[PDB]
Amino acid sequence: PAQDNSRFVIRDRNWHPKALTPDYKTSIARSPRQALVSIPQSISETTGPNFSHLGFGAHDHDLLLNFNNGGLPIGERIIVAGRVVDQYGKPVPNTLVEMWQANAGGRYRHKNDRYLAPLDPNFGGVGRCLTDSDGYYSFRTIKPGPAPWRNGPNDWRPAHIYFGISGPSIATKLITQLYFEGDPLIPMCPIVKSIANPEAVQQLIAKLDMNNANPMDCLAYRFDIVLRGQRKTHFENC
Amino acid sequence: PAQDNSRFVIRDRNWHPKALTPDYKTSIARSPRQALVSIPQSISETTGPNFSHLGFGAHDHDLLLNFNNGGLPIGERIIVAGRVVDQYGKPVPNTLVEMWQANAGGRYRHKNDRYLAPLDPNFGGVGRCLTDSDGYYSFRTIKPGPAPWRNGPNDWRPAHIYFGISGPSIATKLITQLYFEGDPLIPMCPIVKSIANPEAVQQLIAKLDMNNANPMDCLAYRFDIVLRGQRKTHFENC
Amino acid sequence: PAQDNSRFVIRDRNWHPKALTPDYKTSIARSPRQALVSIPQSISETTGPNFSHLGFGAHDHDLLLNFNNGGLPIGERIIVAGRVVDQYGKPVPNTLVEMWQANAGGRYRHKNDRYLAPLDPNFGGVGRCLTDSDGYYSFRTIKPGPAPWRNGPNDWRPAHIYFGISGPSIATKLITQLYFEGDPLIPMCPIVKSIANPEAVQQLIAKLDMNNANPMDCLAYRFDIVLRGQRKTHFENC
Amino acid sequence: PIELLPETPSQTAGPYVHIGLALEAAGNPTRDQEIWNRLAKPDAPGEHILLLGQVYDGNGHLVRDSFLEVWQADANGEYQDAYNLENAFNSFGRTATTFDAGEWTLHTVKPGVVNNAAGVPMAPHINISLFARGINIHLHTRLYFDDEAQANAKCPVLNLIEQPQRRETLIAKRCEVDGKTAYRFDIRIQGEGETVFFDF
Amino acid sequence: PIELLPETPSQTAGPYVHIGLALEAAGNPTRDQEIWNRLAKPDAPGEHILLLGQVYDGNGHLVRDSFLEVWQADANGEYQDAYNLENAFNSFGRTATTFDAGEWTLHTVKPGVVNNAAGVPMAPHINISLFARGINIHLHTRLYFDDEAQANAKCPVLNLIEQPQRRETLIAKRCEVDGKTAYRFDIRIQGEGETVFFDF
Amino acid sequence: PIELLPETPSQTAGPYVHIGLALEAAGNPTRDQEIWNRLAKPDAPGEHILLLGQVYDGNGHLVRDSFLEVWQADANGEYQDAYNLENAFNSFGRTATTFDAGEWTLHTVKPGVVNNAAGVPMAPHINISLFARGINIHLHTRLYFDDEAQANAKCPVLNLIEQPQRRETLIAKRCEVDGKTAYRFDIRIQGEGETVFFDF
Amino acid sequence: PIELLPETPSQTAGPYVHIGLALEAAGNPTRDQEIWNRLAKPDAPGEHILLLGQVYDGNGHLVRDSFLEVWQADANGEYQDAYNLENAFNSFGRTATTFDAGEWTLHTVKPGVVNNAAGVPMAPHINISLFARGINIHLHTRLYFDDEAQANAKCPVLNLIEQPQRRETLIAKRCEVDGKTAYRFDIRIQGEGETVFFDF
Ligand SMILES: [Fe+3]
Ligand SMILES: [Fe+3]
Ligand SMILES: [Fe+3]
Ligand SMILES: [Fe+3]
Repeated sequence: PAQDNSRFVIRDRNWHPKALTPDYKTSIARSPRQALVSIPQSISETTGPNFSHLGFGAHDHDLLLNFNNGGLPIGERIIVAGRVVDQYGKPVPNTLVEMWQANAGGRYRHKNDRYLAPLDPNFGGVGRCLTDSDGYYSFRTIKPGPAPWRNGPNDWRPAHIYFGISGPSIATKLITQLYFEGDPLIPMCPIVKSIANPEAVQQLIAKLDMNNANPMDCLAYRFDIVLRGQRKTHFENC
Repeated sequence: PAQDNSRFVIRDRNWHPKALTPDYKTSIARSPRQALVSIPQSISETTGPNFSHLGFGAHDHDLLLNFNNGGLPIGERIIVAGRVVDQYGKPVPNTLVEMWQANAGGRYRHKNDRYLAPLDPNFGGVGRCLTDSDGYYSFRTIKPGPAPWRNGPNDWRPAHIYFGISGPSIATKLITQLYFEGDPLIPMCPIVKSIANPEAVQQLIAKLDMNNANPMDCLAYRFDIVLRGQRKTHFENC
Repeated sequence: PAQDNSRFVIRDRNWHPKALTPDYKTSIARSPRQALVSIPQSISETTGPNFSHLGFGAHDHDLLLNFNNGGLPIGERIIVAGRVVDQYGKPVPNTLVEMWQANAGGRYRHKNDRYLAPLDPNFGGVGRCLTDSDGYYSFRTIKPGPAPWRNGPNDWRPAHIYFGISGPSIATKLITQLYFEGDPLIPMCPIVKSIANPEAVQQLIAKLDMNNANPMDCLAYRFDIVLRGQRKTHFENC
Repeated sequence: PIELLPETPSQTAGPYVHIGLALEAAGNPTRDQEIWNRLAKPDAPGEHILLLGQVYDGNGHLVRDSFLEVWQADANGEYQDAYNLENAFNSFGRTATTFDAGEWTLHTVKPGVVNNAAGVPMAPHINISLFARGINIHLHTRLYFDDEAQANAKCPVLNLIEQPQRRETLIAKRCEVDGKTAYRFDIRIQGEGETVFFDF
Repeated sequence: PIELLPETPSQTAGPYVHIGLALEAAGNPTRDQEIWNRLAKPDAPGEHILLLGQVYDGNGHLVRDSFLEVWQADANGEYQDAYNLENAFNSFGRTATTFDAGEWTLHTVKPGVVNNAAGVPMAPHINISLFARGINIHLHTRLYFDDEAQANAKCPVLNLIEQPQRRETLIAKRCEVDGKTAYRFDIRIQGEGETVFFDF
Repeated sequence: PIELLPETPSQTAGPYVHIGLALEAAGNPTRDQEIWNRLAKPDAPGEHILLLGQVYDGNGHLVRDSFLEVWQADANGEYQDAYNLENAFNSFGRTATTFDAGEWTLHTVKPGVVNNAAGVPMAPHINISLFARGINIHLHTRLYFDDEAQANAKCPVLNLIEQPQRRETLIAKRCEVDGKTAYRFDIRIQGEGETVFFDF
Repeated sequence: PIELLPETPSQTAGPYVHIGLALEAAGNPTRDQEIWNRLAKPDAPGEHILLLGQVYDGNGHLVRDSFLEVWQADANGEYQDAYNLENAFNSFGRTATTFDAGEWTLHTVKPGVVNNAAGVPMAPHINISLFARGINIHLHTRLYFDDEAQANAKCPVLNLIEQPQRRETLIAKRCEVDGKTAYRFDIRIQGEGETVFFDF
């Protein structure tokens, strides 16, 4: 079974977005008004699932082929790749990275999305993989289009891909969103701006990565992820 | 008896910390949600107790001797001295200055503090004095240690000494906290950061004062206090 | 037995303090007036003791427990940790790190220290350990207080911990002093100022390391040590 | 504009305020002379009364670590500022909430009427400053008396509170403790029935 | 001070979280292996229980797009990190509230007692992380059991919640659903009866 | 040019060096295992000798708080680096000056000849590093033996000292202490008869 | 840290110091009242003594342009600060070495014992400040008496001089000059027998 042998650097909750960020309107009623209660790390918090033996399908990481209904999806072919490390710079190998997104037109394949831009019959918008033994992941996909949404009267998400990362424990688990280098919608978005520190926002912007592109085929973006630093216990109960 | 013969400069409640500063978690439920009601100064507000006839013990200002149980307290011997003036620069003589603090290890001599760092059998942590005829006060003590506290999961107060100052009226009375020059915990503290203006924070930082040290004996820190400006009434009721 | 198989980068004796630094008064009569004589590295200089087979007691690195006379020492509980590397950035594993210091009040447990600040019956002030296989060391202790000394008429050492590090050879062995981030005594000290280059002084200042703290328990400081660069011999005797 | 020296900024009195200002309550030995909660010696002029109350946070929970300072006129409407433990009456006092029950008490006399700066009588009142963990700058309020309805209705300070319903938060309720005349003055820092707090 | 690489900042999981993380709940086609809400197969040792709940916003309205992740000990108080769909028990699972099914469910066993880092027993609990549109960083809570009153009263984690009335928000209510043992654990994100959320 | 990481700068070992490195001398209890001044067990190979000396400042006064580290070949010209209190011989040791008489002692064997890097034999020597209050970076020297005149005259290290008169400062004087073979090696830090100190 | 106004920096008194401060010694006309070398008139209580000395540079050569100021207790161990030429005793005086008269003289009484700030008796002493061309800031010393060996050995100031052989530099030598009690106190600014100088 799992053991309590490590501690995770405490989160900076002014680096993360705060709960109440009223320009993102849905946060107003979905933010706790009482303070979080701090608790010490125990085996409950410092362990978590390892997904080494989850069974992945051949195309689970390849959104150009994993919703194949007779053709390729329309839109900008891209690789999205990066490394997962902790705050001490240590790679996080064999960790679960899940992602989801809209199609090239900003339309999601979910019944609740009634945006008039059409669905793509060959695009589903869901991927997963494990990081390799050196902490690297890679997906192939279509660059998603900006998505309008009912926040302010003319609000549009920048092009974005949702990411979920498990890491070594439930204390490291994170959901975040990737944005794309240069997107002029980034500075305007109330969800991006839930993050108060502009340097933190920059950490979510994937960079064009020509080095990793396939010529005459697909471009590439690089998105590195940093999870909470993990250290050994020291001088406890003594 | 007391008479109404002066007015006090209105407080800048953006220089002081605001009531609701949620990173200091206990402030969330202990902050009024309604606006303060402004009222004009009357004899009720412009008078207050004077403590010239309070009987002080010989060691009331000397924390190295006022909890003597067979030896001296362990820790950094320091004088803490300064001047109390009002905002016009006028000294505030014969005014009550009270102070209290943890010991060298950040442990308070209070039934509700169960921090594992030991109490010091020769340290109590309370002092009082009156300013002299020129506005100066002096205490001798041990430099307190940082104190961990149950706010965020790894929060530590900088070394600090609580101060209470009476001044000429109940309108001038103040409680504050003194911090020490250079302490790297100061920028991190959510109680310090309840003060929004960085220049106001600087006003709480005592400076090392070698000029006031006793060689081979004790160091010294200087902490000056500014109370609300006092002026005569003018052109009232006419 | 030991063999001569490496060379060590020559010391910069303008980065180190010079011998004659007269503001540190005791240096005046204890500094050679003749030039040092340079000699080439031989087996005598490029070898030295390794301490992997020295027997360490359980608490040798833990000054909170290694002088236990019925309780814990009074003062600021801290971890002091860091890495020993050489000038090429290579970790120095299995190397001897020794440290010693005054107590929380700047009093040394030495027959020749008659400073009036009391000894702490549960504090000795000596630690030792070996770096681990990755070059890291760790001690637990009390933050020492400033110590007055008979140099100028009002001289006070900043809070400091003495360090001795063996390294791979007698050519690498070093004694130094660790100081603490922000201490306003550092710029004033004639021993600190024996080092002429301000950037060299900065290399002796340990940084507050919240990431390594034990919440509700102890703070932490990080102090990294750089020993002379070690390289293989090349093109000698030919 | 003219900018004076800035005032030293306030900070919370913290959960250990009693070490410095309420020594017995901290669990600690007292000094010969302490500033505390008995403003009136038995033969001070006027009507001897007990004041007591509890302090509530925005969740309706007791604030068990409150510290309160009070300032009031004597029975003759005089502010006695020359603080002295030998005085028949001191206009100043201190109290704190018990950690178990969260209740503070003060032993005093009913204050006489004093005029505001325009010469208009104020209803009998006791000026209160509230300090605690979580309170970054102390809260000023006033305790008035429910058996002074006529005076209360004319008080130029109470009448600066725009809403009658909020004026009610400052009116202490006459009761009896151990058979003796008392007034209860509960403070609600936040939310339903929030006590009026003043700036001046 | 020592400053490490900053953690990647959180963002909301958004209204379409189920397409990535709850495919069946999204009404979309599933892959061969999915991480879902059945932690225990019938053969798992321990007491088989159904957990269920609804999630409410600050206006008391149902949150119909929630995504929950859970982490719990097996019936012997051991965390099982080797996730495999072949296992009779997994310590980890996922569930969701949707427009069609506003009440999430989990099929599991009651967790055994686990000690904290100081060796003090914690009451049986399930660790929960809550994600949704409007939630910028996930909310951590614990589900405890109303039939473990003695253990709950002594839990070193519950006892870090200063107010007893807030501890009650973490206690699931035992019921029976189609003859099977169940517990309801509703979460109130904001306002009256607000569920305790943790930082660690 | 290529600039590596700078070395950590030296500081004086201070007057209380013995707290950390010479525990008995500080007046303090020792640990089970200490690195000290008896390099050779009685049955170590070679000629057993006592080394002793006093250390003088530039005014000719004793340095009573010296601390010395030594490194020498065994009798067979081998450097024994695997430090162990159970070893018949350790190539490393430590000593300190007595505060009263200012005299240090070392119990060892006469070291065998070792070659320099060019293969030229060096005369028998013990490498010394001197630390004290007032010494900002330790002083390196060598102790050679007055009954090795022929070897000394050919030593490639001694011959790097330009002046014969200065070479004499490194030659320890054979004597007898308690009837046993000894060599005295006094160090003069500064001025008349100043001991040669090395850089390498 | 707190930084006060800096002190005005010292400069050498220069070769012509006597024209400002030792007019008779400069061979220049004097004013009606001069501060000079007769601290005691014949009528002063205590033991009347002649003090004399020469001042040497680091090459052992006479300093023939020195200016000295002295400050001492009266025979009862009291410092007399009310300087007046009418007094039988003044605690302050001045003397000089010149080209014509290379040996300064003082006419005074032996000072009584004065306690230090901790109440410990200091041996009888005269405080001296030495100024000259080549001296950028004046040198402070003390003249003690060779016939006070017992007191000298216990003086808390002499005992701050770490080396006993340096204490001897502050001890004046009793002699007889024309049948009168005298003491010689030579000062060596630099090198062999260098006089102890103080900072305070
Ligand atoms: Fe505090
Ligand atoms: Fe979206
Ligand atoms: Fe020291
Ligand atoms: Fe001139």
